[PDB]
Amino acid sequence: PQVTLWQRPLVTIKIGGQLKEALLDTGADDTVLEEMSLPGAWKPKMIGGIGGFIKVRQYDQILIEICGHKAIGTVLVGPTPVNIIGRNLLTQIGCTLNF
Amino acid sequence: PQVTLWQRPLVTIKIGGQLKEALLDTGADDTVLEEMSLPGAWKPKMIGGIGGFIKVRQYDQILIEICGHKAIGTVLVGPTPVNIIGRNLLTQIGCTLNF
Ligand SMILES: CC[C@H](NC(=O)C[C@H](O)[C@H](CC(C)C)NC(=O)[C@@H](NC(=O)[C@H](Cc1cccc2ccccc12)NC(C)=O)C(C)C)C(=O)N[C@@H](Cc1cccc2ccccc12)C(N)=O
Repeated sequence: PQVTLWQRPLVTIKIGGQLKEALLDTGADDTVLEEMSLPGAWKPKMIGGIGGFIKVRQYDQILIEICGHKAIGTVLVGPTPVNIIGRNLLTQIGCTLNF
Repeated sequence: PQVTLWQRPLVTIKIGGQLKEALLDTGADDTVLEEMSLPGAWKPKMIGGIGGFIKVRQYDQILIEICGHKAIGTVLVGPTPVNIIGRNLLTQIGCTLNF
């Protein structure tokens, strides 16, 4: 689909058997999700934002269904205020910016 | 144009006589630019990011040319690491997201 921007661009995602709502974010180089129940071996990382830098756990090869479309990649779990779908998975679902 | 997201979606903007480069950010409700001399008066505002908050100066009715398209709107100035075009200006240039 085509999404206009009068409202935040939120989509329903399925990850780890759980259902969440997440923001399509062209300004995020990576994907970061609120703290959640995920299996496996993860590793520290820190990513910067507007209000400062935050501490996160990187999980690789994580399957995500975004707007019921499949993608496999790296997901970061941490204290973000919102679930964010970043460019690393937007390219995989073939998403483009158009004006 | 059609912007794919393999690299950051950067664009040339003209604001207050000066040329800068800014990020098209569907994850930002508002447009926040780096400190710069902006002709005028302003009301205070604070926005939230990934690292927490920030204190910024809000200017209204500022003309901006984004990739050659003109838009008039509210612009925030302050502590951001990158100039960001947020959804208040992305809807005025006709920008949509497609997948
Ligand atoms: C800027 C306004 C704000 N939006 C936002 O902050 C969301 C916006 O897409 C931001 C822009 C970024 C460019 C500042 N995207 C990101 O922060 C992403 N960072 C990167 O991609 C960085 C960039 C980055 C690159 C290089 C150096 C950096 C140094 C410091 C910081 C970032 C840096 N790379 C990394 C690896 O760390 C995260 C998702 C990985 C917004 O709309 N705020 C609202 C709503 C709101 C409230 C509270 C928390 C929010 C969290 C996210 C989105 C919206 C949020 C408001 N009214 O205050």
